[PDB]
Amino acid sequence: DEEVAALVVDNGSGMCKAGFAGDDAPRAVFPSIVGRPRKDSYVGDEAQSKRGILTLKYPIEHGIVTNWDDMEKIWHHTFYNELRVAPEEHPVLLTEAPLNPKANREKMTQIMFETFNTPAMYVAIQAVLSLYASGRTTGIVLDSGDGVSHTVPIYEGYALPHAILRLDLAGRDLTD
Amino acid sequence: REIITLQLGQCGNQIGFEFWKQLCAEHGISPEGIVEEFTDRKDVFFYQYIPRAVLLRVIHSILNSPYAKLYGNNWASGFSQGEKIHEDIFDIIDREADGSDSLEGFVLCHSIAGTGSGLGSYLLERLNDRYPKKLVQTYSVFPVQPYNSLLTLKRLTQNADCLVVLDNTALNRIATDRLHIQSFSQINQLVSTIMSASTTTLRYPGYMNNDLIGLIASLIPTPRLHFLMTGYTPLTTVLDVMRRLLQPKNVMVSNHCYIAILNIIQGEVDPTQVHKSLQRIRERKLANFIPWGPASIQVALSRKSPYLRVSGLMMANHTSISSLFERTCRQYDKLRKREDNFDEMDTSREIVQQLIDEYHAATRPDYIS
Ligand SMILES: Nc1nc2c(ncn2[C@@H]2O[C@H](COP(=O)(O)OP(=O)(O)O)[C@@H](O)[C@H]2O)c(=O)[nH]1
Ligand SMILES: Nc1ncnc2c1ncn2[C@@H]1O[C@H](COP(=O)(O)OP(=O)(O)O)[C@@H](O)[C@H]1O
Repeated sequence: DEEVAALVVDNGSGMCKAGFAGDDAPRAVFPSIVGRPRKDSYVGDEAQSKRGILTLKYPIEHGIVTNWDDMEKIWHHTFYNELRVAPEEHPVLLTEAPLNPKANREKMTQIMFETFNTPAMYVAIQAVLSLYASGRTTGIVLDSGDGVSHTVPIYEGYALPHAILRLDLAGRDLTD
Repeated sequence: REIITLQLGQCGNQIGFEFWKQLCAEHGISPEGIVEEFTDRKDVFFYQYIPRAVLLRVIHSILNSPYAKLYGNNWASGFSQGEKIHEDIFDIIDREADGSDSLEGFVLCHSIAGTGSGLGSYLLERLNDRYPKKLVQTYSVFPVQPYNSLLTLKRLTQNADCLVVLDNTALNRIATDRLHIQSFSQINQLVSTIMSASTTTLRYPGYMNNDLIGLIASLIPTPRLHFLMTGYTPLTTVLDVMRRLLQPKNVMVSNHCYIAILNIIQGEVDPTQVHKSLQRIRERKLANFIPWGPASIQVALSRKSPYLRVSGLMMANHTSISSLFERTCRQYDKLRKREDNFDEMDTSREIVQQLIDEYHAATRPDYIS
């Protein structure tokens, strides 16, 4: 093969899933959390394990990135700790929530190319990828995760933003 | 080992209550005396958490505080009333002593200026009767005031095993100089910082100074010269903190020479350059020492409370402390010629004269004998 492996990173409100394109399942899954003392930054399971001595942050609590400084740390963690690869050496496919603000899409792009120096990247809507996985390009996806749920109508591969609905009721609420 | 604290009079209760607030916040202890989630050895001053305090109107304002879940004016009048309740208050101490694992000492916080001062002098003698093997350190505070001040001095010179002086005239000048207050609750902020900093090496264990006698055995050369003074600079390299402590503007005291010095650096300073600074401070000769016996300067590090930057405290034994007794002494004589035996005042006046006579002779090349 001439091409290096491409990375697939699913940014979840509660859990991030990361791995290599072509594989049947993610190689790693970890909590979307970053913690600092009440090693300076803790990310993923370690932040959770040592939460007793840390102040936890959830940078993508409801599917949308709210703190880019900590989101950058989650991505750093994803590449160097979880996947053990150098991002500048692999194309990266990232996922985003439905109705993600345009400015956020540009921010993610700028960070990948300027901060991580990715050779290539792409961003796809989560619901659309799930529909693809089912072997379809048209249909409506009910995506219910940890911090948010969405109903996303998709036609011919394109999500229909005007018909997308967000429900602030998901796994977290059910646990409580 | 544990250390039981006592709080006498209006001053002792206030500076002790502020000492415990600062010591609770320094640790992870909620005002409800319950440990919050959020290494620091806290068994010495807290009991499994309960403070080992013995408080003695002001108590009500303490009980109306958010910290309720944490537990005349003559010297003769203050001495007699302690005799009539002799058995009463000791039952509180006797149960706390035997309930303690291995007692070490008795911290006393009181002002010698008057029911509390009189009660203190009484209790200081009885502790010598019952417990012979327990240190008694007193965080006395200086101001008919001349009378009461010298009487308690007669007991503090032969009963109390150590003593740390804190005079209001030096603290009040600081509040107007670097704090610009123009109150009691304001200057006590500084007293609490010195008290909390004094026992820092006891709560955060290190290679040395893991017991109260470890700090005292170096400074006090003979049982007579048991008076100390303090210095607190930040109101950063270690050489900066040492040079700022040896300036007269910072000491809490209104020829002469030093007997022993102890420095407490509480910051995150680099612990490799600490031995360097003691090499250079010796060269400039910033302090003059005793000629008879050998003396040196001591620096000890610690760690600040993370739940709450470099600070510093200096415990010294300077023979210039003799001047403070002189003021009380001279003030007494002027009142003695102006107005059942009045013989106790005579003995107290005499014994403090020997203490002053020790200091002025402690600075000579022949203090031996
Ligand atoms: N350093 C200091 N001294 C105090 C404080 N409050 C009172 N004093 C001293 O206590 C003396 C008054 O004693 P007082 O409370 O009348 O005695 P009591 O009436 O027998 O309790 C004064 O001379 C003050 O110097 C304080 O907050 N700090
Ligand atoms: N078998 C299950 N039954 C019910 N809830 C589940 C199950 N497995 C996982 N969950 C819940 O699903 C949520 C995580 O799903 P996920 O789609 O990964 O969310 P996100 O992408 O937002 O982090 C959590 O609330 C978790 O408790």
